[PDB]
This record gives sequence, C-alpha cells and structure tokens, in this order.
Amino acid sequence: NNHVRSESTIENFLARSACVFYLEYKTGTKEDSNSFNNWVITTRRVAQLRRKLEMFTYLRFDMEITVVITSSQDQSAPVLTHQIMYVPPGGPIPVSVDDYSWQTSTNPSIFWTEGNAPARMSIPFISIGNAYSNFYDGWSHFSQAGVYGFTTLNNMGQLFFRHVNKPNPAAITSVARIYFKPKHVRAWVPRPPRLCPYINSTNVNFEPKPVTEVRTNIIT
Amino acid sequence: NNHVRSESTIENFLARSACVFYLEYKTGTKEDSNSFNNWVITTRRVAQLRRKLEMFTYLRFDMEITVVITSSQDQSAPVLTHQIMYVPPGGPIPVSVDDYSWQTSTNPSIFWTEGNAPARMSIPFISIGNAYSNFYDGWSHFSQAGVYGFTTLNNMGQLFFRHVNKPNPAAITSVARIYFKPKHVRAWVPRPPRLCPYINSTNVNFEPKPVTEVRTNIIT
Amino acid sequence: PTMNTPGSNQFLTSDDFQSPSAMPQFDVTPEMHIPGEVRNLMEIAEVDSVMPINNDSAAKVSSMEAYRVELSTNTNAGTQVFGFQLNPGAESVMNRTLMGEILNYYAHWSGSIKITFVFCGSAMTTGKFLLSYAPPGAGAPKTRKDAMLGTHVVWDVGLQSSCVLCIPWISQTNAGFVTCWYQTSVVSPASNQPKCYMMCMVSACNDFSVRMLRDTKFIEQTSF
Amino acid sequence: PTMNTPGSNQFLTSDDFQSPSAMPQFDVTPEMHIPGEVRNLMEIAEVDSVMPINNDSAAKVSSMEAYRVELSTNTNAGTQVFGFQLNPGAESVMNRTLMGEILNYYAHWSGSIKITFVFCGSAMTTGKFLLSYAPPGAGAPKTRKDAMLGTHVVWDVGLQSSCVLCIPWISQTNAGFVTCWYQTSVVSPASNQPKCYMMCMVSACNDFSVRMLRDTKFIEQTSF
Repeated sequence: NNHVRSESTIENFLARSACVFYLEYKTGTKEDSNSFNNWVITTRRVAQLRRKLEMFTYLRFDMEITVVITSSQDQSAPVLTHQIMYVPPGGPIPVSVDDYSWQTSTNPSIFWTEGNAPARMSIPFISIGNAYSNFYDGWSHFSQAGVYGFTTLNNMGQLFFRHVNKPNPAAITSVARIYFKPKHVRAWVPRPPRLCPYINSTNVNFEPKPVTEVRTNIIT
Repeated sequence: NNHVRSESTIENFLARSACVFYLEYKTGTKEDSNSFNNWVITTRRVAQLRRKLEMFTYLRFDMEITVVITSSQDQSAPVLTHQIMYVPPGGPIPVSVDDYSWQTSTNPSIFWTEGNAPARMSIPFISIGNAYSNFYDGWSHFSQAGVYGFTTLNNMGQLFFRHVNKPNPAAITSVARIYFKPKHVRAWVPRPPRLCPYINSTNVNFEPKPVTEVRTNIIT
Repeated sequence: PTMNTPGSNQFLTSDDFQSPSAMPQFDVTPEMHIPGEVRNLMEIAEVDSVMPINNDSAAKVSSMEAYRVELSTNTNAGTQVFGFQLNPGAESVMNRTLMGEILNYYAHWSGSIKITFVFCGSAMTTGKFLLSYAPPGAGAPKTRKDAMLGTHVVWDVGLQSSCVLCIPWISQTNAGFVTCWYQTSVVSPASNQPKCYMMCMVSACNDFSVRMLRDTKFIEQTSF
Repeated sequence: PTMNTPGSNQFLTSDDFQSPSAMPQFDVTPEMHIPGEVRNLMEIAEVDSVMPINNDSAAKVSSMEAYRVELSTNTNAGTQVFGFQLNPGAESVMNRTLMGEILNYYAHWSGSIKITFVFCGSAMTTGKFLLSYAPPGAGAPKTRKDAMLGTHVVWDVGLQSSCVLCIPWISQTNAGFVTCWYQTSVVSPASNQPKCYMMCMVSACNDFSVRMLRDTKFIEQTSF
C-alpha cells in the first residue's frame, strides 16, 4: 500500500447483493390453492447475511429490492404481466387472488412485462425508531409477560405477487427470485461475532459449542 | 422531528396512483358484441379515492392516466397493436368497431404494441369553470326542474379501446387495467369527512348511521 | 455508464416522471383567486370540533344526546362524571371527530392536543369541579382525594364558563386519563329539573407531525 | 455514440445505479446522535481479546481452562511452556479471536500485530521467563540456549506484570514462532499448590490493510 485502506469501510463491508428468497405461483383462478404468493421482508432468513448484520447493535439504511423472474409452461399465448405489490407495515393484505387489497391506492405496485430488464425499486428507511434493533431485551407488554425479543422492533412490510392476465388454457408457472442489498448504512455499537449455529429465526437460542479446535500439544 | 412537516402537504395527501377500472375486449368482427369497450372518466367509482376528494369543495389539477394491458388467447400470430383513444367531452363517439370516429383527427390516440413499457399520457385541466366542483346545489335548467347536482359540472372525456389488427383464427382477449393519479393539485374550502357509506355514484344519498361506537359506561 | 441499468424498464406506482400531453394546444383556463385555501392538512387539524362523550346504545344513534353529559343536584360531591383513555385514533370518543379522523390516514404521529370544557347550564347555576390529569403509565384516580393529589385544576363555574387544558406528550394500553369530579354539588336557582350539561371540544395544539400515509379503516370497498 | 452499446441490458450484481423509490413522500425520521459509531472495521481489529492457548480435548469444551496455562515449582529451568505458529487466519489459537475473525472475510492482508502476556499469579511469586521470537523461515528453538541467541526479551515477573512484543512482518508453512521458556523456576511464598497462570491477549497494531472481500468459512448454510 501507500495510503489508508478503504476496502474495510462500513459501506463496503455491507451493501452487496444477495439472494434471500424465491417462491413460485402460477396462473389460475381464485379457487386454486397457489396462484399468488408472498414473502415477508426479513434479513434473518439467510445465515450468511445474518452473520454480518449481527456485527452491530443498531443500523439504519435504505434498501433496494430487485426481483428477477423467469417462467415456464408445462405440458399440453400473449406475453404475461406480473404485479409486485409492496404493502407498508400496518396496511391491508390480500387473502385471495381477487380482493380490493390489490386495488388499494396506498400500496406501491410495479407492473412489469417479460423481456425487459428486471424490476426494482428502493424502499426508504421506515420505522418510528431512529434505528433498527438487532438485539432487544424487553417484552411486548408494559408488564413483563409479553414476547421476549424482536417484538414490534424490526418490522418491515411484505411483498405479494400475482399474474395480471386472465387464466387461459395451459398453466404457466413462474419462479421469482429476490435480491436484496442495503445502501447508505450507518452502524453504531459493535458486537462480538456469533459463534454457534442459528436455530430459530426469531430467537437468539443456541446450543453450546467448543471455543476452538484441539491441538496436539501446546508446546512446539 | 426538528423542522416543519411536509408529509401532510396537499400535494402528498393526493397524487398517488390507484386502480380505478378494468375492462375486457377481444378480437373479432364488427358483428361481435364485445370487440371494443369504453370507460367514462370519473373519480366517484372507487370508494377509497372518492373519500379523499370529498375533503375539499373545489379542486383543479392535471391528471395522468397509465393503462397496463395484458392479453391471453383461449383454446384452439403476429404481435397485436392496441389503440387507446381519448375523446374530449362534446366530441363524436363510435358506436361500433368501424366508424369514422376512430379516423377523426381531433381525438388524441395512442398506438401501442405489446412488450413495451405501458402507455400513458397526461390530460391537462379541461373545463370552462375555474375548478371542478365536488358539491353542487342547483339544477340543470334555468328554472328549477332540471337534474339536481352534478349536472354539466364534473364532466370529462372518456376512453375507447380496440385492437388494430384484422381478425384472424383463434380469439385473443385482452384485459386493460387503468391507473389514475392527479398532479399539481390545489384545494379551496375544506369539508368534514363523509360518515355514511356511498350508495349512488351520482348522488350524495345516504342512509342514516350512528355517530360513534358504544362504550360500556362513560365513567372510568 | 448506460441507460439500460436494472430497473429501467418497469412501471412503478408512486414514481414520478414527465409524460407527454394529450393536448399540447388547449390547456388554457386562467386561475382566479378563490377565498380560503388549504395547503397543509394541519390547517384543518387545529380546528375545534365537538367530541361525543356520552355513549349508551341509543344516545349515539340519535346523537343529540351524544354530545352532552347530565349533571344533577341529586349527586353527591366526590363522584366522577365521565373520563376517557385519552388516545386519539383508537379510542372511540374522539377518533371520529374532525381532528381525530385525520390521524387515521397516518401511522405514527406526535405533538400535543388541547381539550376544552364548556358549561352550558343556566346563568344562576354555580358549582365547582375538579378536573384532573394522570400521567401515562398510571391508572385513573379512584377517589377525589387521589385525583386532587395528582395534577388538577379547580374550575369554578360561576366565574369561568370554559377551561382549556393543554395536555402534552401524546403519540401512538398506556396513556393518561382525564377525569372530572364533583367538588361541590350544583346550586340551582329554583329550577325544578336539575338538568345542566357540559360539552367538550378537542383540537390539535401548535406543532404536530405525521409520517407515512396509509388507508383509513372506516370505509369498506365499493358496492356499486 | 449510442446508449445501446454491448452490456447495457443486463442485471449485474454489485453494480450501482440509482433506482426509483416506492414512497417518495414518507422517508422522514430525523437521525439522532447515538454514542459509539463504527465507520471502519479496523476500529474493532485493534481491540484486545483473550486468545485461547491451552487446547487439550475438554479444556476447550469447557473453555475456562482454555485461556490459561499452568506453571509449577516442579518444572525445571529451560523447558518451554507453550508456543505457536504465529499466523492468524489459519492457526487455531488466535483465528477465532475478535481480531482474527475479521481476517476471514478477506484474502491477503498485511501489517503487524502485537501480543501481550499477563501474569496472574500471586503478588509474592517471582520468577523470570525468557520470551523469544524466531524470524519467518526458521524453525522454533530447541533449547533455551538456542532461544537466547535469537531475539529474546527477558521478562522479570516481580517488577513487570505484563510485556508487549510487537511483531512486524505478518501476512498471508513459513512464519515465525513465539515461545516462552523458564529461565528460573517460580519462587512460591508458602503456597501448597504451585498453580500460577498467565494469559495472553492479541490485537492488530497500527496500520493494517485488507483487500478483496470473501465469505467466512465458519458458518454452513441455512437450516431453518
């Protein structure tokens, strides 16, 4: 080298795209069991991602969500249009393919057609708190008897997906895979790295593990 | 906070996209019953939208209409072209698939082909009045004996839709869904919020309702 | 550097760009000045409105009994008349009022609000009431003695015909309480029905803030 | 000149462009100052951490024996106690420490590190140890005589309760060695168990650099 480093900035230690989920849904009537599908935004799903966001106790960031979507027919039509709807937390949600929760005016939605560069949009920092909390040590209720940890803290919206075309002969099944990255990170208060494999996706519960590998003898 | 708010500006309380209609039409001859379809522009169709535009007595705005359109064939060709025609109020209108009202030179029209970003265009403020009226208290005729409320006030054009290709074997059915948002709103004179569910789409008619929920007793 | 970067083809609702115009000729109607103009929704959140206090089961269907609370000579000192949770947007006593209805279009808000009491009895009636306020995270007083030791304003009816309490620190159970208590029984001139009434009004006070739009819960779908 | 040049349509992960915003209205929560802020990952690489030295087979399952090494009066002068390869990121004696764990997120790093010895015995115990360092590309000393002729610091316990060696020229077998040797046997006051202990701590020193991110090897996939 010849100057101060800049590959170990907080902004470059984070802010890398990663797969976080994928899901399926297929053309069909509202009767059909799977014909819309949803994913709740959380960063605790993927172990690798989770590790690097438990380096810090508090974070605030905007995030970008890009969905890349493919489709294939199955054994024996016009180009399909897909709708991706973001529901901010505390909004209405659909329970079926046809509802007035897809017609609601306060839920952002992206209409996108195949053969175009994949849809994306950013979601700005949302929370009444001044940072997301990656550790919490309280209860939901005002007397201790609530739910321990991750209560109303770390609550973000959720996506929904459906086809926008009418059903037509021959089912089409789509697979949409979600990529996620934060941007404009700021971190406050560091933590020691996690040492034990994750168990639950909502608790810090762990099974005891050895600190380190054995050696053949301490002397050289 | 630390400064004056700006999420409760009139411009951000309105000016959000919302679904307002959708309709269907299909390839076919002029004999065929459904082969073109229309929608009259009004903002009283959707209850949720209607609520927030009856907050004020007078409004003036430009509007943007985006139509997102999908299509599917049905059981047993080149890319289809769709025409969306705006007819300003007091123009000629078609009564069938083939007329000289699609060939008229004074009606804006958008030709659009599938596999492109959805068509849109704005319509500028149109009315001889200096504001739209969301409440009116007169009659159409110069002596009271006309039609009460919403007469020649709140009259805007209407859209028409058809395929531009010739009919060909195997029907294609399209579904076009309309999104609408105003922009550059200005409001004058506020109103108290509506309390009773809407009945007619052209009257302020209502059925009496309780003011508020019951309580178990007024004392704590 | 390119113009075909990911997410450049898509229609995203609530994203602003320019758009071509259907008529780039006609567009012309000159604006005129019109009395009264609203440019912010906190200009109609600071307007007083009569809140309903009395809720029975038909004293709020016919609702001209909903806005007023009985008083009598019969009642003895140190018994409360009304009281409420004090939490607009979730307590039906002030969430269908003009001010309260604006806060159902947002999630998370803060500021202060001010309530107003108005005695509407006769001009020869005189009494004394002890108004009281409990901080959030503390139960309602159970006695006039308890209430008195809290924050309280002794409001003499027969001098003042109204009182304004400006209550800080509201935001959204835990939340304060407002309670009114007899300190003395009302003194009638000679009235043979001892019915005297008081109303209550509410409005947002000074600074107020809201964030993050969402749709109201009080209208359900289309039906036509 | 055109905007449709090869590679203008594609989604490339780790490529930065602007993107439209879902809500271009709400976005507002004012930042507040919060004590402690990290802006670089070398601000937590220069913090001391207790490294485990003692590794047996159950002196590291229950690991409160993992961080400390026995000493005794029984042992004779000129026998070594511990020693290690000195190569953080591949030697399990300091690669699961706070400092060492940061260097498993990068490939190729350099700088200097400094180790610290702390004697935690009684306040009447006195001995002398000969600490030693071997340059990279030379085997560990085989005798205290050999060690002495190398680089060595005679550390008197009974004056100093700690010593810091700052070892330059680490980067990634060949690599140095650190070894500790008795020079004298410990002198007990009258203690009937001659157990005395010493711990060791490690941290990066001054300038340090890393390049080229990669994923850690210590967590394996999802499982829920």
